Amino acid sequence: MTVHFIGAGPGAADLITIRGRDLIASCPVCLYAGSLVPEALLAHCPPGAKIVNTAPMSLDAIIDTIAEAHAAGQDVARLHSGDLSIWSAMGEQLRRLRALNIPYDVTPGVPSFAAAAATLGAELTLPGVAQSVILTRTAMPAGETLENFARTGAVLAIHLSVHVLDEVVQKLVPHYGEDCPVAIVWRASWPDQRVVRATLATLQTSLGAELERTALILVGRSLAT
Amino acid sequence: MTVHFIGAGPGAADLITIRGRDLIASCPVCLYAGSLVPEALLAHCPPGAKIVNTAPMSLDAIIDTIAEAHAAGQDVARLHSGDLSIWSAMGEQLRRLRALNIPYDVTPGVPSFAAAAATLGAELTLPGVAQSVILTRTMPAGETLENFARTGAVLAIHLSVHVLDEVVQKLVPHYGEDCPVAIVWRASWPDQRVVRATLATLQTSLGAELERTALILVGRSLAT
Repeated sequence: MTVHFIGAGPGAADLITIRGRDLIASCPVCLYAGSLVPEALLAHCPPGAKIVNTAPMSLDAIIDTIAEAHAAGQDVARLHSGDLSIWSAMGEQLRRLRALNIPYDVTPGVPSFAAAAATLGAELTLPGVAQSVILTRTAMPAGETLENFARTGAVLAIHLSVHVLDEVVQKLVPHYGEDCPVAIVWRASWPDQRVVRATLATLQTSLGAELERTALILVGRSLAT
Repeated sequence: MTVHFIGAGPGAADLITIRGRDLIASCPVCLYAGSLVPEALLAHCPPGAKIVNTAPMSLDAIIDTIAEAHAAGQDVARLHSGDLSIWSAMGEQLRRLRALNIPYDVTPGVPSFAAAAATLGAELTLPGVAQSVILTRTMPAGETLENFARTGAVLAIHLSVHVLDEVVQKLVPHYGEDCPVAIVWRASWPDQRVVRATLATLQTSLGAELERTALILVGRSLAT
């Protein structure tokens, strides 16, 4: 047996990869990270599959469940939302699996910044304007500061609490300017999707009625309309 | 009709999204950007499709071709490798299309950095180590090697094998000579090649150079 870590993508069931879909279809055990993974993907699980919601489970119980599948020789479709390379929390699971010598592989998914850019119809890189993209969130490691990032002029993709938005704006404005385009996306790709396009000066006044805490913000001239 | 911009992913045909494959299957015209789009995806094109490699074509030639499909009322699958949000040249094309009131949408794909990290079995963001990832290539004013390196973020750098020396020398001061690094050629392709090492030992470890370009991933979070 093998544990197959799978990037489920941003939310829409048709934005999983073909490989990921095939793997869900052929595993008798499926461990999935709660309602961030659309239940429509669970329809691909073969009959016979036991389906396990890891979201309210502890790290220890997740590993015990994988261990009992491993003892039974049963493959696992381990679904995380988005892509596995960023903010999946796959690493701590991998470290626990290497300590038990349970085999695993990784199938990449669509990251939410890509899904966000697609909904906006935007190429983030624009010759002359920006050729780089920085992915980050708001204890951050030593040199990982908004100012350090803002100095580059790169397109920024920041995962954040709406509660700290005011600080984010203050730190970016000296670098990018009052009038710099920014776009906020909530629940990218879900039926529920909301998209606000604004400027740094006008972002806070352009959040209307939307009460959700976490969002993704994209900042740069290449986000102009 | 619509022009459907589709992220083909890193190379393997099964790394396209469900939606992308379905869109290729439904478009009587397919404009694909070079042989970085796998043959196996082209086999999803419908019977009698007009299939055209856009890679040697100028922007005007690509737009003319699109206009021709628009006049016939024929959907276009515009396939680019990776994801369209980065280094796709979609932006210029979208501008020309808005000019002509030709409708389009965008389907995201899997970018190469994700594919490369996957074959390494790496989460790049690990608590207390790295919470940022910089996607760059070897340029606008502030986008220098030094300005990115001074942050300590994980770096995903699409580069020419020939400047690899120079890139390494500019990263050592910020990342340390023993900092983990990996080179990936042709991520997800049947012939993909990977070398994992350290900044100081990468060059002795290299071996066969499958292509003149490659993607390097730099940071402690690679192996830790």
